[PDB]
Amino acid sequence: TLVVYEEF
Amino acid sequence: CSEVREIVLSLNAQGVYPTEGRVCELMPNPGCFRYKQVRAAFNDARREFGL
Amino acid sequence: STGFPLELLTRPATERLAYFENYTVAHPRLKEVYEILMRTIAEPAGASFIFVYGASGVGKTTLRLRVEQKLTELALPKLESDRARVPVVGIEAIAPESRYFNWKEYYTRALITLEEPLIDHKFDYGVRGISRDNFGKINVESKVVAPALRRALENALIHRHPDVFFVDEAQHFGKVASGYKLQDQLDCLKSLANMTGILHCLLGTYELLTFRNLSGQLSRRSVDIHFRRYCADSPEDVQAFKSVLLTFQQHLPLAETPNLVDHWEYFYERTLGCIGTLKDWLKRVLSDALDREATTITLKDLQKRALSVAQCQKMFKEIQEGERQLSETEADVQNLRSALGLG
Amino acid sequence: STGFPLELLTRPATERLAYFENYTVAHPRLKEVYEILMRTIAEPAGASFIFVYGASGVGKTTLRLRVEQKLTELALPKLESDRARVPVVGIEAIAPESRYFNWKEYYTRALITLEEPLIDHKFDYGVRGISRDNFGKINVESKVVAPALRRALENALIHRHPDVFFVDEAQHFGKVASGYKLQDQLDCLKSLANMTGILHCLLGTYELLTFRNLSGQLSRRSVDIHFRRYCADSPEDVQAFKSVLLTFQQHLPLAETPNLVDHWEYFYERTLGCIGTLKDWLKRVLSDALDREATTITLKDLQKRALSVAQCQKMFKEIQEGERQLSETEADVQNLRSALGLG
Ligand SMILES: Nc1ncnc2c1ncn2[C@@H]1O[C@H](COP(=O)(O)OP(=O)(O)OP(=O)(O)O)[C@@H](O)[C@H]1O
Ligand SMILES: Nc1ncnc2c1ncn2[C@@H]1O[C@H](COP(=O)(O)OP(=O)(O)OP(=O)(O)O)[C@@H](O)[C@H]1O
Ligand SMILES: [Mg+2]
Ligand SMILES: [Mg+2]
Repeated sequence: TLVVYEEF
Repeated sequence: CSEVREIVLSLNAQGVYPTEGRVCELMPNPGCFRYKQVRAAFNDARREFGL
Repeated sequence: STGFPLELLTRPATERLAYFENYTVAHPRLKEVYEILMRTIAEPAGASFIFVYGASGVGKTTLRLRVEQKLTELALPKLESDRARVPVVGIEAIAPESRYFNWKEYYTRALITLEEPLIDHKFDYGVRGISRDNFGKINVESKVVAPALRRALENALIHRHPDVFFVDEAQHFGKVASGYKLQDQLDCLKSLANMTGILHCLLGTYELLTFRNLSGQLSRRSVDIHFRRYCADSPEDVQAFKSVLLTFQQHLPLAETPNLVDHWEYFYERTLGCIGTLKDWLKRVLSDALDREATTITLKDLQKRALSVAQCQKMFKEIQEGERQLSETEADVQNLRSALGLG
Repeated sequence: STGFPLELLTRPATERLAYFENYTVAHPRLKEVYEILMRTIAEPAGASFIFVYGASGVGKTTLRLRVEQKLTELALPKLESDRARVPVVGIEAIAPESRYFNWKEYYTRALITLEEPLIDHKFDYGVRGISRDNFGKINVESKVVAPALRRALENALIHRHPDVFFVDEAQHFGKVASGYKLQDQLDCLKSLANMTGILHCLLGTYELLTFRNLSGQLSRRSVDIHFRRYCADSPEDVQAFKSVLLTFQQHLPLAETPNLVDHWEYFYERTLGCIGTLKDWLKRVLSDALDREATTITLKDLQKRALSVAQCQKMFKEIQEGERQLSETEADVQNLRSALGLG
């Protein structure tokens, strides 16, 4: 499963 | 002599070192210091404020 | 959603490029580093230095920018009432054009960047030759020798009390002559920081590792942080690289999203796991695509804008010589225990 | 009771953080060193300098603060009959930016800190170029030649006649050019102490040990005072470390009691027995816990804000060198006896 990060 | 006194006072108030040349440069007749009392007054003011 | 808004599909190339450039991602490495730096900033507890080591292009400067931005909202509500205070200040060291470092220029630049809050505020530095002209630019005479500038900077730093003094590109402090020692330069910096009571955060490449553990004082006096890259030798770093590639792919303002997950290997070849290098490569290739008017991204445009072989060779050599000195092993812990006698 | 007051539980976190910050424990080594330093300051018996060695974070600066406030408090009741005298002056030297240690800047800093309180009067050092200002701070011109500044400081020190000249971070006196023996550097202050009658108490780390015995004339008027950590070889020092750990833990503003007593070894290796390091580490952990509202302090919360093993090894090497330098055995007494001829 590939995770999706948020904006810093 | 008074005018020299306020000149050195204001010059030190702004922050510059009040020297003979700087005081002369902002006084209309910068040759009066040949008088044996005007230079004495300037030196006395400098000593009073600590030079 | 999880990517760029669809409205950006009707704009010019400049808007897409600006949106992508003003887009910063939060990988777990950056998240942990940001959290511990924020916690250290909150309460240094007698720490004079926070050295920030990391590979060139890992994200040091963006982390510093976000830190100052955060410091500016943790202060603004408390800056509505209080005044004569700045949240955070920064400066970048000047590489000297002579054989030796110019400390006088450092002091002058620090005084220039520190003291410009508002024309209304006035304060006497006690040094003859420092004033503010009619244009509101702090001017320093050419004859003010280094100790006088140091005293003026000390007074200004005490008056202003920033939460931290950021010194980026700190390795330039090492440009010294034969007899000059690095401990002397770091001791001058430590004396400044301790006398003004302002925490100093030095950021730079692994060359700044020459300023680490010099003396016992400079040593205790220090919280060393490390902005490590992602390494292919661990599954977690590889997976995080793939995930950041996926989120970049979904945040590339194009009608068709390119598949950058499968091309991670070559990616890691030219980026060394550094997210900043990856971002600059991606933004370059996006500018290329939007100039050529290409809907998606292909490998040829990736190879037309990647770094050279020798550049990556030297980068990885420096990175290896850096990480070799910033690793903790149980053998060192037991060695210290035995030397102290705790074992 | 013997711990933190319960009413601090409803207080804001800033109050608890500050309260632990200014909280002090009179651990036995600090007590003994304060006693000997006070007794040596009270009368100098011709002594020109007192060397107070120690590691980084031992508590030299807290020592100086306590001693200075004490001398001020004793001098306050008697400062009405005899004015024109300062009880104690406290300075810390500047690490030079040039190769040479700037003597003129040392003299300038000393005269300001000496004469900078009220306008009780004046002294008129009789040296031109030195004065105060409308803001009340003494300002001297860059044209005042260093012998003139020395004479002005001489007259000011003979008037003020302070009990002691505090000089923290005195190891910075060693930063001298090549071919210039540290002897003459110490004799520069020796002449000042001899023709002003003021004893100069120099603190600092073990790097000051290069100033110990240069000439017999220097060593005769000197008092050696050594701040030492808690060595792990004897169990009395281990019990002292345990007891101060209890004292520190007892006044931690925590809802539940963090049993830090069990892991005394981990505290020891990350602190090296220098109580300042433990104070800073516990303060960092307290700040993090108050941010996270933690009911107790656990092991991970202790190991995030702990010193790196490399810094610990470097400072420990410095400590071992210093303890080797400041070691006296009966054998040395026997050698002195045999050399004199008393045998
Ligand atoms: N997490 C990130 N998300 C998006 N862009 C990033 C991120 N980190 C870095 N960048 C981008 O990478 C580029 C260069 O990185 P950065 O300025 O942070 O360099 P640095 O790590 O401080 O390195 P150097 O020591 O070489 O100056 C910038 O365009 C910056 O916006
Ligand atoms: N008895 C004590 N109780 C509590 N905290 C203490 C005590 N002694 C020292 N400390 C802590 O140690 C910290 C650092 O100690 P101090 O500044 O005296 O070190 P130093 O040995 O003079 O350092 P340096 O060698 O780096 O100049 C203080 O800020 C204080 O928090
Ligand atoms: Mg940079
Ligand atoms: Mg100190």
